[PDB]
Amino acid sequence: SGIPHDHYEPKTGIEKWLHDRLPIVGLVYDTIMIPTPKNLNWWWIWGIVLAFTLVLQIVTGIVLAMHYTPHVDLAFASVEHIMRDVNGGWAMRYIHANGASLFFLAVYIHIFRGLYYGSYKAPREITWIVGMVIYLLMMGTAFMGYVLPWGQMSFWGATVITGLFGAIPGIGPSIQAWLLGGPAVDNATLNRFFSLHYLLPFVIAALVAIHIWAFHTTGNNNPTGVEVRRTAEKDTLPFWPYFVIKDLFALALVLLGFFAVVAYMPNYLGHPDNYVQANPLSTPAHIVPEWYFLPFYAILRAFAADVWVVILVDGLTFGIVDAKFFGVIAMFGAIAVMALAPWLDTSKVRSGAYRPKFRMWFWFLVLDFVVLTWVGAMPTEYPYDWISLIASTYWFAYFLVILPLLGATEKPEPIPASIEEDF
Amino acid sequence: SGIPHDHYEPKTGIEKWLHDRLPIVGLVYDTIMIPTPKNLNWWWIWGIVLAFTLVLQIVTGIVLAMHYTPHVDLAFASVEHIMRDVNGGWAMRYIHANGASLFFLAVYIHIFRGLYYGSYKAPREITWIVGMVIYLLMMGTAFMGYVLPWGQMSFWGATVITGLFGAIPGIGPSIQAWLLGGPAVDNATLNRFFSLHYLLPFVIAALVAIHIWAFHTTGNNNPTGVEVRRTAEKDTLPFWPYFVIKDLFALALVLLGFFAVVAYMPNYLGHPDNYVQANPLSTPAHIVPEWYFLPFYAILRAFAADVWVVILVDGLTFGIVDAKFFGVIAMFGAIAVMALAPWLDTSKVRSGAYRPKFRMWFWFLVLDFVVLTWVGAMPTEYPYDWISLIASTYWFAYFLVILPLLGATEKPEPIPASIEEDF
Amino acid sequence: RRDFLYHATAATGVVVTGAAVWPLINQMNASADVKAMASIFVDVSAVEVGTQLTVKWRGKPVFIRRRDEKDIELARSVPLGALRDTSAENANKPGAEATDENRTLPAFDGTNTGEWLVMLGVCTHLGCVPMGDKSGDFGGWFCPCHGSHYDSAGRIRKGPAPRNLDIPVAAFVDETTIKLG
Amino acid sequence: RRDFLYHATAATGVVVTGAAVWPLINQMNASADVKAMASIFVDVSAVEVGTQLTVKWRGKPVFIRRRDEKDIELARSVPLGALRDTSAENANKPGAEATDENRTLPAFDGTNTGEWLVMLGVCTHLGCVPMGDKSGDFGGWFCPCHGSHYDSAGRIRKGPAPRNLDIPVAAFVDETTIKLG
Amino acid sequence: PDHAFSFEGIFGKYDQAQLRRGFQVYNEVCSACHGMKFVPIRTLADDGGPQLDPTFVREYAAGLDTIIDKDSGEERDRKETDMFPTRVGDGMGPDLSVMAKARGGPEYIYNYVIGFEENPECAPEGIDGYYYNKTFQIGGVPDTCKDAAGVKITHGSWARMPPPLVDDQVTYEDGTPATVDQMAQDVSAFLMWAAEPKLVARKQMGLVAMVMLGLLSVMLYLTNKRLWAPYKGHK
Amino acid sequence: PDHAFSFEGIFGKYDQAQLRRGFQVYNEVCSACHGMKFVPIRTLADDGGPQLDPTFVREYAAGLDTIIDKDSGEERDRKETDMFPTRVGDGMGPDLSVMAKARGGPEYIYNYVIGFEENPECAPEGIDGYYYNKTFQIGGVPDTCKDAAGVKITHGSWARMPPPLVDDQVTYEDGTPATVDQMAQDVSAFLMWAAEPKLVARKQMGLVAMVMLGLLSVMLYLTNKRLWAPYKGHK
Ligand code: HEC
Ligand code: HEC
Ligand code: HEC
Ligand code: HEC
Ligand code: HEC
Ligand code: HEC
Ligand code: FES
Ligand code: FES
Repeated sequence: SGIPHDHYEPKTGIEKWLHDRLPIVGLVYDTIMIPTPKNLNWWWIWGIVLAFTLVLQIVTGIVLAMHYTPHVDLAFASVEHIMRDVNGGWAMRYIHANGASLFFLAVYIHIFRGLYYGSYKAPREITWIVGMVIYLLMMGTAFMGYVLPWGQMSFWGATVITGLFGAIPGIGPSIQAWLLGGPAVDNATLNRFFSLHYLLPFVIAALVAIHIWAFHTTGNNNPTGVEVRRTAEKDTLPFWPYFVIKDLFALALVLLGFFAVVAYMPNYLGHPDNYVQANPLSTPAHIVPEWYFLPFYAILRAFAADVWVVILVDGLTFGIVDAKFFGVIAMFGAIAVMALAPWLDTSKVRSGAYRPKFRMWFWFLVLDFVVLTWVGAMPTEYPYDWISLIASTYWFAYFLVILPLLGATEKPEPIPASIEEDF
Repeated sequence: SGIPHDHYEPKTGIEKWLHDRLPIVGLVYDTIMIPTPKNLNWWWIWGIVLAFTLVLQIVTGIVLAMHYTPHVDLAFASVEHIMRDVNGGWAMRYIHANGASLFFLAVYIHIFRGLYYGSYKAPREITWIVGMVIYLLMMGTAFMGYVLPWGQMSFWGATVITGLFGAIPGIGPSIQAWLLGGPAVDNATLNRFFSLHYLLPFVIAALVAIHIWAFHTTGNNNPTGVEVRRTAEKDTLPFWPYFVIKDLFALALVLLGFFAVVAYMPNYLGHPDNYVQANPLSTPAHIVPEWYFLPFYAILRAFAADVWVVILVDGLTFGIVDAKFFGVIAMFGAIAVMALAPWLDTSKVRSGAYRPKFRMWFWFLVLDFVVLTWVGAMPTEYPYDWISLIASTYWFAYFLVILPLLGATEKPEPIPASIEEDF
Repeated sequence: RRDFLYHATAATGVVVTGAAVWPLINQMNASADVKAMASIFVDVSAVEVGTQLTVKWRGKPVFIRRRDEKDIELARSVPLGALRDTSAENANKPGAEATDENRTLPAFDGTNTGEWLVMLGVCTHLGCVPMGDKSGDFGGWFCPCHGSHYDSAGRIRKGPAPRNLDIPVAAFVDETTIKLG
Repeated sequence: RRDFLYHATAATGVVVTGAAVWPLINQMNASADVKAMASIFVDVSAVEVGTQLTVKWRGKPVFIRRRDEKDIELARSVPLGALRDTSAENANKPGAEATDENRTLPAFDGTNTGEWLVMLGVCTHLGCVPMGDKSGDFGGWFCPCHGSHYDSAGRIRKGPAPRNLDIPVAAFVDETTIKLG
Repeated sequence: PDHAFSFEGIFGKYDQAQLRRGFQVYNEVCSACHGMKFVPIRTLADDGGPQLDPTFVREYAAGLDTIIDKDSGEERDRKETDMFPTRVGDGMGPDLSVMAKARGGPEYIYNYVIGFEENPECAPEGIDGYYYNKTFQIGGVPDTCKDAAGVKITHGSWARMPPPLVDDQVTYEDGTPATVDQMAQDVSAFLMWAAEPKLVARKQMGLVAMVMLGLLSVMLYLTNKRLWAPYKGHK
Repeated sequence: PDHAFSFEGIFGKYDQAQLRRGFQVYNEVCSACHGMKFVPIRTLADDGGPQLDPTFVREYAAGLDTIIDKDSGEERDRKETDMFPTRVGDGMGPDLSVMAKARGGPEYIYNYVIGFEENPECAPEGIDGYYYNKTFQIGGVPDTCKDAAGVKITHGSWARMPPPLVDDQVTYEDGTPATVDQMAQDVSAFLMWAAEPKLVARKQMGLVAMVMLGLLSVMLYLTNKRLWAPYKGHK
């Protein structure tokens, strides 16, 4: 059971004088020969993808910062200095910019893999909490970063996603001014964002430290509602070399596609308007902040008192909870409820591979995510308003009511024993 | 023996559900209730001082970077923007600038405490190695940082301490250009230095991580040549609350003095010429890089073929080893030999409190350090040249020959037993 | 005493910690160079009355647009009913009803109001810049960030934006100038 | 085979890693905007021959100083013996001996050398700027960074600096100009 | 058909004669109003695009406007190391440094320059000082051409730029019919260069990396199939 | 004796009348050649120093040179938000923004302005265009005054600045003998302000922190003495 196999430091004198600093003991006993089940599909790779992508972003950023100058008058020029003069330039920038896209794409699949195979269910709450914390940090990071080029979309995205904090009453304008460094956006905001943007990744790495510490102490989830049967465990092959090699193969494929993009379709995920300098006096059409924030942008700009299911007219009972504040609360709740999940699913069961109704609702949820992604880009004119309202309502409904009802009446399936599934 | 007292997680349900993430187990069992001897004097505090100073510097820097603009045309102006407009300004800058001074002062006492009480002697080699690595990183950091204000001393200090790398043959100019971003100093160097300067502190923290991991696995030295007698150990009170409170008291005193300086004598340790903008066309008199690099500056500019003990005329046997390269090697060796110490002292003994000859030689070494500090500021005219040569020669002599001879014939003292020294 | 001394040491440590933390949260506030926040003299100077005029100030645009009769009549024909924000955000006067007579502007040092209207070109939803030049579904301004329809006089309509376009404190400089501040 | 396949996978991984690392070490090299490194036309234009003239170029100063007879005679009276660097660093000619006849400069398009001397104002020790205007213990230049005494013609003396002050490639523009590059 | 360029694909390293033609046009036509500050003059020798002769570059540079200085205010000789000039206002337009990315890009410029036909049969009078363009979409439209809800019934809108070229505005030294269409294509390619000069290097890197990573991935697949063999053989 | 200032110590928050006098002196004498770019004009209302009336500040600002713009080249009215002007060359000197720190500082300025006496009895002819000072140390010296190894026998050296003031150059509105010494002291204090405006806040913070930390340290000493009591009582 949970064989650590510390190696007893019996190799030789080198492995015996290393009794001063244990380090190799840690690596070997824990982070390399960690028994993992055999039943792992191709959905348990994306964590390696995320770690590599994080390293990539940190490196490329440390390189760019050697040529980026945070200032309204010299940011655009420095970015062009990069893409033209520097030796590698375009590569670093395109790899930095697009890799953010892959990062978020990979976390999406990392998260939805989790919702299916009960990875939030006990005893794996801490991992979930830490993951939501990370998600928040990395969203804030990417936001701070999209601003640095001082293009045109930078300015206005910052403007609105800071007016949010100002929507709330009493302490809105104060926070807004304390965050922007002033009444509106200017170089001060740029300096804050650069610093902050150059600091959070390390916090993320530490949090990834705790993320990795947790699911090593707590066994990796597995396609089944079963554990490694610790009591000797013919199942649960080790990590190295088997799963290391599997993950590296998938990672090679992913990097292949990523570099093909970088080299042929690099400006595809971007907004052309970010290639024109900023004008605080003129706003372009369809700001469309980005593609990894459209869901929450839509959940925000949906509630506007423009439907018979408009709960804003009812929330107006209290004269303080206006629309804006309502949408902001709705977004914060869209995330808080995803974090609260493990204490809402009242099921003494596990992976939805044995819960059909859950399968249907979950695929509807994935569809809802895609729809929200597609709607945040389209105007607030009919019919898109009804669509956004329906989708947000279903998100909240799933995460609040649907899981309890299932946990109550959702066991028409024969659960599998013997995690050694030699089929 | 080595009582960890994991606490068994018997407190309550909170301390029992924390069996998902051990964290509190680590803190309690290891990093708080770490048995430390009773025989500790006031020289075992400076590590807490260093940790706090590092945190202070990191914080103040993260704040400054919100207003500093890396560019030749806007650095000085941004520094003045800080010291005038910003709310706190002068405080952050003076605390950042001077705290570096305290940092190095504190590491000096941390290191010399070590040389006395055989803290480099086995089984404490890894700590020593890691400490020298750190010292290097933090020297490089402070150097990169003194440049950012783009004053006058910045430029020329950078110029010379980069011409060093160019002294060596074959791969000197290439490295020089690859480090400066060009033939000479300009904005590119500034960007590199800012980035680098804003990144190494985290590496230092990690290295401090390993630094703290090591001497927790390996017992804290103690005033004597004795261990905690693991086999139950009435000696070795715990860290918390006793030594925590002692260190915090000393730290309060130190911060008191430090803030008195910051508020009354802040520009004392500085160079006024760093308050005039840079002129690549005019060099001031007595550049005098700083005060924590004068020893090595002197060891460098001492060997010049201007004494009957001039080994440069002899090293000229090989036409490649000229003077400059000789001084550079001498400096790198001045540090490498301090790192090699634990394998040069051939003594099966410990703290020099029981080795008189060692006491005398060690106080001579401290005097040599002070002298080198005082000499790097004075010209290379007679008699200072002879002084610098003598001092460097004694440094090398100590660390190479003196310790072996002692380890041979240096045991006229009764060593103390029973680390419980109830005198 | 055990309790008193221990708790007092803890309290003093906490107080010092807070006194050290506050400035790390104060430096991010508006600095003195941002404190200035003063006025601007924009000269109307025959810009062909009826299309628009925009000028930068305080980091935001200040819209100075003449009036087109059709725009005017549409304005003056708006009863307070069915008007989201009837407060006439203009700070040059009290909270008087959001009426075109009060909402257009001072009268050149003369006596007339249905000819000029200078408001802050900042959407009250989240601070975007609406597009002018007769746009939207009400012959006024349209915000492209979320779709808020403004009217001729600038009062909010058809969108999430809660209130109309504010009007800063401004007076005239004897028939060719505007004072913003 | 076990050995072949495993070792080949490792080799390919290493190769890819290196191909990815190299640019992270290449970007820090001089960029194309630093590649330029071209020439400058400085006009002597009667600056009162005998004191000095300094101009910025390539990020370093280029010293153009006329000659003072006492400085000249001290120069021409220096035998190659006791001269640290006798190579005449000047790149406008071969490695001919560091003699004042070759070491002063071209002759205005005429025939004379003991009147002008333009060298690179960069100490060969570590690149500091020596102080001019008759300084040091040899009536020339003095480096304040470590104490290197230069002579009248710029040849190094009395210090760690190994070689004299180099002389870039320069020709005259017909009696009032200098071409640096 | 769509008149695809050379670079439109996995290959097509910027046929350079096209770019020299675009340069002949840009400096003689578009430069009168437009600028390219984000473009150094020394790039007309760098590989990939117009590999002109450096000496001609220095000549053409000295023959341009006067960019004064950064240290001592004095009208210099506009050395190549400087950037192309900037036309800012009073009847002038934006900067074309990266206009090929702020819009499939070059096709916009081609189909924009192409198309300035007379005013349609909805508003033949048109507007004073504004001219009509088939493809610009961010211009004003008269009320006579708008529908019932503000949308325009015209394909394009009214742009403030006049027609830049006639039937035979300039001569090509290489020998080629210099009609409007060829000039438009050429200048579009030149602007795409000015925006993406490092295109060919992009493509070559992409090829090399695709190849090396396919190799690595194949080898890893073999290693995986091997290691996992004794556990996937009976089923 | 040494004519210590007010701020020379643990107290001395910049007696403001002295600074107003120094301002009368600086704008009417030193400003002709020197500048203070690193100094905003609005600081003449901020506390600590000259708490002048804002309206006078705006007037004095509009009455200065013309600082053109940063966005649209056009000679503006020079609003207070801008910085003091800059005199750069052609018989002009450095910037006095932080000259009080690039040298005990203000004493240098006092003992420098003080001292321009005639040429000594070693070189009475002196030099053409250069004037003599007894305290500047970074100026040239004639060969007649140097020793055998280049060192000067004079106290100071020859500075390019002329004597700035005579016996009664300007009047003080408050009523005070405006001799040279008082003006020198006043202008020195003004420059020290221009360099260290946040001095008084520095001192008050230092006091507060010394106090709080002494308190904390005393309490920790008591706690230590207590905890370590049962182990240090028999000896
Ligand atoms: C002045 C006589 C011009 C010359 C000659 C050329 N251009 Fe221009 N251009 C000019 C103006 C005033 C504008 C702004 C138009 C507006 O309505 O805002 C432009 C615009 C362009 C654009 C941008 C179009 C867009 O979608 O915003 C392009 C791509 C452009 N012009 C191209 C172009 C070329 C290739 C030229 C030389 C052949 C050229 N223009 C000449 C003014 C003038
Ligand atoms: C031109 C007529 C001047 C006026 C009036 C004032 N100053 Fe000046 N100053 C001037 C020059 C050309 C120089 C450079 C001198 C040199 O030899 O390089 C200076 C220098 C100073 C300095 C710096 C001295 C030093 O050690 O470098 C100071 C502190 C100074 N001047 C002060 C000063 C004051 C207070 C004035 C008004 C009372 C003033 N100067 C007027 C030119 C001129
Ligand atoms: C060491 C510095 C650094 C790190 C670490 C870093 N970046 Fe950046 N980032 C930059 C710089 C510099 C820019 C501006 C240059 C650019 O846009 O490429 C930038 C810009 C961006 C952009 C906008 C790209 C563009 O071209 O508009 C995004 C998105 C972004 N960062 C996201 C991230 C995310 C997400 C992470 C990690 C979680 C990250 N970055 C890590 C330095 C860094
Ligand atoms: C909001 C949720 C969430 C986020 C965001 C998240 N994780 Fe996870 N992660 C999980 C969960 C749940 C598991 C499953 C743990 C288990 O099975 O015991 C997991 C597992 C892992 C694993 C091991 C198994 C696997 O799925 O590969 C790795 C490695 C990992 N995460 C890395 C990362 C990294 C690196 C990041 C970010 C840079 C990240 N994760 C972000 C929740 C998250
Ligand atoms: C987050 C950024 C950051 C960190 C971390 C940081 N600094 Fe700095 N440092 C700066 C900035 C910004 C400046 C320039 C402003 C200034 O000089 O105060 C600077 C300047 C300096 C200076 C010159 C001070 C002066 O005023 O001339 C020194 C010395 C220095 N740093 C040393 C250090 C050392 C040693 C460390 C930690 C080991 C450190 N710094 C940590 C940001 C930082
Ligand atoms: C080059 C040597 C060196 C450097 C530099 C160094 N250390 Fe140490 N450190 C030591 C040695 C040796 C010991 C003694 C360990 C023992 O007694 O087991 C030690 C002990 C310590 C201790 C515990 C006992 C004590 O002396 O306080 C702390 C805490 C500590 N170091 C922190 C730091 C921090 C933080 C830094 C830098 C930011 C640092 N040290 C830099 C060598 C070094
Ligand atoms: S920001 Fe103006 S409507 Fe959303
Ligand atoms: S740098 Fe010129 S002598 Fe040391």
